[PDB]
Amino acid sequence: MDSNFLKYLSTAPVLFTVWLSFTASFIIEANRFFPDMLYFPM
Amino acid sequence: VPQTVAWSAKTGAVMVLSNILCIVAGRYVIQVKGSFAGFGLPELLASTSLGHIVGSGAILGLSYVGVL
Amino acid sequence: DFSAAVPFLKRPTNLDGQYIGDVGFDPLGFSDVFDLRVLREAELKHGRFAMLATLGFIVQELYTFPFFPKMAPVDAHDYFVKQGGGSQIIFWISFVELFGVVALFETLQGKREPGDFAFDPLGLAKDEATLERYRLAEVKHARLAMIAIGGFIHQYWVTKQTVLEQLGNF
Amino acid sequence: KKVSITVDRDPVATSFEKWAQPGHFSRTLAKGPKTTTWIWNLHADVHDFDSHTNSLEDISRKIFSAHFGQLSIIFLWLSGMYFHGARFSNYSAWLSNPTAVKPSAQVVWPIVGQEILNGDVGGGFQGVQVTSGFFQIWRASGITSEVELYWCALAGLLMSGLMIFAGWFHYHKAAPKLEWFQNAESMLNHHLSGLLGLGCLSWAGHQIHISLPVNKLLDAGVAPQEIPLPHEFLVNRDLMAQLYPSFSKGLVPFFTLNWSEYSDFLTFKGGLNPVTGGLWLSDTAHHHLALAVLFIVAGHMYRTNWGIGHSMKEILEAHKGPFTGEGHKGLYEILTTSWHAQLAINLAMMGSVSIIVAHHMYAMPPYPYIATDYPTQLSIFTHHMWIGGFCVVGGAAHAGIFMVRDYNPAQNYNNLLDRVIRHRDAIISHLNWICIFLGFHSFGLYIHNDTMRALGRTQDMFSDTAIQLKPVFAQWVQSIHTLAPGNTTPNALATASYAFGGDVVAVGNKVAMMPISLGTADFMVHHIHAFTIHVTVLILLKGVLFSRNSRLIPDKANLGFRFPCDGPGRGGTCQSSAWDSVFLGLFWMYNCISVVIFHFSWKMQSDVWGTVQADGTVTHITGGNFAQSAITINGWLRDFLWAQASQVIQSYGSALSAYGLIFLGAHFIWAFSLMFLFSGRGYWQELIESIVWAHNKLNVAPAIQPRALSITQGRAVGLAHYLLGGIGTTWAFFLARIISVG
Amino acid sequence: MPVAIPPLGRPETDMFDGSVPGDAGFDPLVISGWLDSRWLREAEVKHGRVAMLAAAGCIAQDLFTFPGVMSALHDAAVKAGSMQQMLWPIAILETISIAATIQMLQGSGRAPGDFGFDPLGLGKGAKAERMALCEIKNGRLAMIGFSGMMHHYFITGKGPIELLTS
Ligand code: CLA
Ligand code: CLA
Ligand code: CLA
Ligand code: CLA
Ligand SMILES: CC1=C(C#C/C(C)=C/C=C\C(C)=C\C=C\C=C(C)\C=C\C=C(/C)C#CC2=C(C)C[C@@H](O)CC2(C)C)C(C)(C)C[C@H](O)C1
Ligand SMILES: CC1=C(C#C/C(C)=C/C=C/C(C)=C/C=C/C=C(C)/C=C/C=C(C)/C=C/C2=C(C)CCCC2(C)C)C(C)(C)C[C@H](O)C1
Ligand SMILES: CC1=C(C/C=C(\C)CCC[C@H](C)CCC[C@H](C)CCCC(C)C)C(=O)c2ccccc2C1=O
Ligand code: SF4
Repeated sequence: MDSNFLKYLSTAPVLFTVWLSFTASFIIEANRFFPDMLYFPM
Repeated sequence: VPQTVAWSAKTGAVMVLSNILCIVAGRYVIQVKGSFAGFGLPELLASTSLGHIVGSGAILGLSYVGVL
Repeated sequence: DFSAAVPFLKRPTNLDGQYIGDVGFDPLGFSDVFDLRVLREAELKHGRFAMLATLGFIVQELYTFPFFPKMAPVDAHDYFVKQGGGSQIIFWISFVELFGVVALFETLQGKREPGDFAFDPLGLAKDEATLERYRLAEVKHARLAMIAIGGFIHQYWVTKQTVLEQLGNF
Repeated sequence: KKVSITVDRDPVATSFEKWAQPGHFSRTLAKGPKTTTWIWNLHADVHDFDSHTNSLEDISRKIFSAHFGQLSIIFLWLSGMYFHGARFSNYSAWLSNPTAVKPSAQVVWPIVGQEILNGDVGGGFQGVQVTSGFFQIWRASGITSEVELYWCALAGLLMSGLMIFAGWFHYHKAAPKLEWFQNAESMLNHHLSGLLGLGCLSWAGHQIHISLPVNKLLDAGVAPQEIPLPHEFLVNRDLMAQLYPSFSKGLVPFFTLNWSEYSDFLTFKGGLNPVTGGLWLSDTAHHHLALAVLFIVAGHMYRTNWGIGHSMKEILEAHKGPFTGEGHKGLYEILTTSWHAQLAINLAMMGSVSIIVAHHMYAMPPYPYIATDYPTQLSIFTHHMWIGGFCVVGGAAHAGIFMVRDYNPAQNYNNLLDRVIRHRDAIISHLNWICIFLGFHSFGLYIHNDTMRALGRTQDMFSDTAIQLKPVFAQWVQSIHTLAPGNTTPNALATASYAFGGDVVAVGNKVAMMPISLGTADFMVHHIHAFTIHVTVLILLKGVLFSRNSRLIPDKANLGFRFPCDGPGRGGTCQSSAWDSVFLGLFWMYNCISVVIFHFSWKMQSDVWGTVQADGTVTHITGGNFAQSAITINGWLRDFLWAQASQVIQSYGSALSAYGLIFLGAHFIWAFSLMFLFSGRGYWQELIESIVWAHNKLNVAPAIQPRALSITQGRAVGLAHYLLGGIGTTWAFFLARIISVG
Repeated sequence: MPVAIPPLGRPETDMFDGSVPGDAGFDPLVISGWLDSRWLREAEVKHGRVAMLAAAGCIAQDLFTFPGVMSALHDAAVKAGSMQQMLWPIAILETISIAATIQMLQGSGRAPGDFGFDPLGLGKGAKAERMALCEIKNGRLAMIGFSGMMHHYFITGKGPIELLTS
């Protein structure tokens, strides 16, 4: 892989978008498989 | 619907007259190009294109007004 | 000067004969804009898929494994979509294709030939001249099978008959 | 020859290096950030090509390839609409029952209860109702199956790939020279005759050969699955001649000028199709064919390699008179040298055309079953109105940019531009006076009516039951246009639109189009429109004419197009640039377009749209309240804003609840904008100083020093969030209201 | 140099230098002076070869038909799907001819109408130029001859040799 393309991929907007999409996908899949978690079950 | 006519010798005469009138007019008024010296193919094409434009308009108008 | 295959076309400037099977055939000028290493890797991958596909149409209709039902190969795609074998084949092809991505990156760096996967376990190419000869044979069979697989699939779509029955009558 | 193709080969290497160097295009930005302001600057000047280099050739090449990129994005968007229509829509069920199936081409996934947005749209389908009007476009084009929509999506994707490849090729591999770009005559000839002319001709071909027979079969009641495929209409002339018998005569009547033989599929009917409520497709086919002929004729006007043709420089320089000095001399050089002047003209023209599109598309519905699709009508009118207003203000902005940057007084001695600059004070003063006059004698009528109705004096109001302001000129024009069929357009069967007068065209017990009467309230709101447009012109024109200098700042051109101020001196020079005039004119454009779309929504709901019942009476949506309520501000507040917002605020728990959420969020973003608009930079910089102390105490102060947004960026951010909030609020309110009641 | 019509003389263009085969000094509209030489030569040779095949086709099909059953033949073979199957290889050959004509206008060494095709070897050496003349003359005659046989068919619904013997 070209080092310049990797350096572009390491820029703040690209990494910001990828990390926030990754985080959003975690929240979405957690709420898909474990919905309606108003509380911590104890 | 305005009346148009089928093709006849009158339609051909009007079209030929309009083409020749536009050829002479293009000889006289075109600024950038014995009287037919310098007469080239683009000028002939332009004059005959205007000749069909003027002939079509004249034929449709004369068919509209009854002259046919 | 001119193309060796098409005598009235000029030779494409990037087709200088470094790649085996070069007859100067590129009238659309794909090699004038695109990298020829990528194009040759694509040509060999498409062709090897098509060679395996044509051999699969011959054998897979001559013989069928006992643990599978019998059907036509075009209907076998639609059956194995739902059965789950097609997902397995797509997954394993994708898994190999990740290292194919790495191999293509190695080709773009000039450290690997555009078709060389270093896969010769039976040692069939001993010396150089054998390797050029088998390269020309592989490229020709790749292009030929690329035409032939489309022939097989489209002719099955029109006649609803397999190749070997289509040979027997009309 | 003089017009030729000149190209440089491989001018810019295709590489990823500058992708890793943000700010490479600007020598100021290429040094790298030291403050956060740099980051904003990097996104703010990036497509401002003339400020990165002085070479017009490189600027033109960048512009050409960026235009290719925009075309690629538009083609991808179109392919997406076709695909989402093909796979995620109820389009076939809508084709079977257009009057009872709500169009829907968006389906949501079930995640957090948002599956409630998949409303019951009819046709056995659940989804988000769409108002872009694509279903009616596809019905007009003769698309009867989703397979054709899949093929259309593939064509759009292929054209997107072709455009993005063309952008890469025509920038990075074969870039045209400056002499290629500077052919205005050849570009106008090709774009008039080839782009518009051949485009109209080929679309007339599609309409005559495909759209007319399929739509004739659809309006006769044939099911879409039993309609023949379009290629069968192409090859079977007998099948075509069953519907239009003139096709039995072939192409002989065209070439022999016996054109009246084609009168069955090339018509001048006017009015609307009673079955569909749209324009007759035969009328549209003659329309696009006549436009094709006119455009191809217009595309042979301008001089090119051969000697025939007009020279635009000669045309401009010949038109000069005693009031105007050197006249139109020097404008050809401006328009062939400055890209900003061309962008100004073309943005102004495209905005005006979009506004014309909105008016002419509500009034003469061109697609089948689009007139009774009230959400689609309201959506497309409002949308193209907003696009038009934005583009017109952008034309003013880029005019100001030309005036600051590309204007040369040496090449502009005593021509029209120079004389306009030399009587800018007279222009702006007379415009200021007419704006104040329009504001007083239009809005003070509403204020006067508010006071009179509040004081219990109904006989002292401006109303139809009181002192009357009759719109006699517009009523007279309506009478002329109603009397036109058979009198001034003797070969038209019906009026150009029923909005001028005539019968009530109704489709499926819903009014497609009916007469739109004009009274005192219409007088007041049209003069309100005139007031708002003249004030927007005042702001933008004052900014353009005073962009270079004024009595206040004699060297304003040295400061640039976009600067915050020239300091607190001279009393205060805040917002003195042409950019700040664009910033204020965007607010006034927002005000103007908001009043225009409110007038449209209320007038259509009150006097046009409704249900037809027995004895032919039309029950309108708000029951004709416009005549007595739109004369006061209280009537607009109560009977339009308060009354019609009931649907968006009671949308919770239904499929329209997304509109309620967007309504609240847009109120939020609009209010959030006032923090940027009302405040100033120094407060935020000192607060950031305290926050920097807090981060410094924990040794977590960033290397890129945080700064408050620049004064211009504060204005721009406040304006952007203001426009987004207000337009989104109207968007949610309109869409929820018209989906519920229409 | 052949002067076709003596009052108008021989046009002064890139053509009518004498190197072009088949020149009779005939171009009264001087279309050669406004369109490229090689494009017009390629168009003339392609029209002539297609018309030669067409006239030979009219004569031969009226003499005899391949086992298994004019303008009606175009319609009936479109209904049979034969014409599409003959359009496809002609379309491929013409896309490569698009390539060749673009290169020739770009200034490659290919002469107009030359496809490098001489399997018998009848052209190689001194014959071809005369043969080129023969080709172009036959080509022009073909464009006349076929133009009879179709319009005559339009009058009679009958083939030209079959009209001639009847
Ligand atoms: C033998 C010569 C001849 C004759 C007898 C006619 C006769 C006619 N022509 Mg015709 N024409 C001719 C030659 C002729 N033409 C030529 C040489 C051309 C050039 C190709 C044309 C092109 C032409 C066109 C393009 C049209 C006609 C039309 C007509 C008919 C006009 C009906 C009418 O009352 O106008 C209508 C009178 C009006 C006042 C209508 C106003 C028209 C528009 C809407 C107004 C545009 C003006 C605009 C506002 C700009 C003004 C502002 C200014 C201050 C800048 C009439 C029968 C029309 C037709 O056939 O209609 C069925 C038509 O559309 N003609
Ligand atoms: C007849 C020839 C012709 C045609 C059709 C066009 C068309 C266009 N030019 Mg243009 N141009 C021409 C000649 C032509 N030009 C010449 C001679 C010059 C040099 C003086 C220029 C210089 C020029 C510049 C400098 C720019 C354009 C731009 C544009 C686009 C305007 C945006 C638009 O509406 O796109 C939507 C309209 C469409 C039709 C979309 C489809 C786009 C493809 C390319 C159409 C190709 C059609 C093809 C010729 C025939 C195939 C159709 C069918 C038979 C299969 C448009 C595609 C602008 C642009 O956006 O560039 C990218 C621009 O900046 N042109
Ligand atoms: C044909 C369209 C067109 C084109 C090609 C240009 C081109 C240009 N303009 Mg112009 N302009 C246009 C239309 C156009 N404009 C319109 C319609 C307006 C009126 C609003 C303006 C107003 C305008 C001003 C006021 C200025 C320019 C400037 C510029 C130059 C640099 C722009 C830049 O780098 O921005 C880079 C791109 C961005 C910063 C992206 C902007 C993102 C916007 C603000 C937000 C988008 C929100 C989105 C639509 C919805 C989000 C909602 C969601 C979050 C929920 C460049 C020459 C500037 C300049 O210096 O010129 C010399 C300048 O000062 N223009
Ligand atoms: C509702 C709020 C509001 C109002 C009333 C005004 C009023 C005005 N603005 Mg303004 N503006 C506003 C918000 C408002 N603005 C906002 C939010 C912005 C932000 C971008 C601007 C930006 C702006 C610019 C950039 C410009 C204006 C201009 C104008 C003037 C237009 C001329 C006019 O209509 O004269 C008629 C006056 C009115 C309609 C005001 C109300 C008067 C009514 C009729 C009642 C009068 C009763 C009487 C005085 C009572 C006397 C009682 C006694 C005790 C005193 C006017 C003074 C333009 C200008 O000044 O040039 C003409 C101009 O260029 N404004
Ligand atoms: C490149 C190359 C080669 C080649 C080649 C080829 C393909 C050779 C082609 C030879 C041809 C096609 C020769 C000329 C044909 C001329 C005709 C048909 C013109 C007009 C006919 C008319 C007017 C007629 C008629 C009439 C008649 C008789 C009957 C009625 O109908 C009536 C009518 C009066 C109208 C090969 C492969 C050999 C190798 C070589 O080394 C080089
Ligand atoms: C959708 C679908 C499927 C499918 C499918 C597939 C795979 C369909 C089709 C695939 C392909 C590859 C079609 C075309 C193949 C080759 C052609 C046309 C070659 C022409 C060569 C020529 C003309 C050579 C010409 C020439 C000659 C003579 C010699 C000189 C050179 C040249 C001029 C080039 C399934 C079953 C897999 C799955 C699913 O259930 C449904
Ligand atoms: C609030 C405000 C600020 C403060 C705005 C700050 C400086 C800008 C905030 C930008 C943030 C950091 C980027 C996006 C914010 C995201 C919501 C979350 C932060 C993401 C981080 C990873 C950066 C001004 O600088 C200003 C200047 C002139 C007039 C009015 C105002 C003004 O009203
Ligand atoms: S308040 Fe801001 S914009 Fe106004 S003069 Fe001072 S620094 Fe400039």
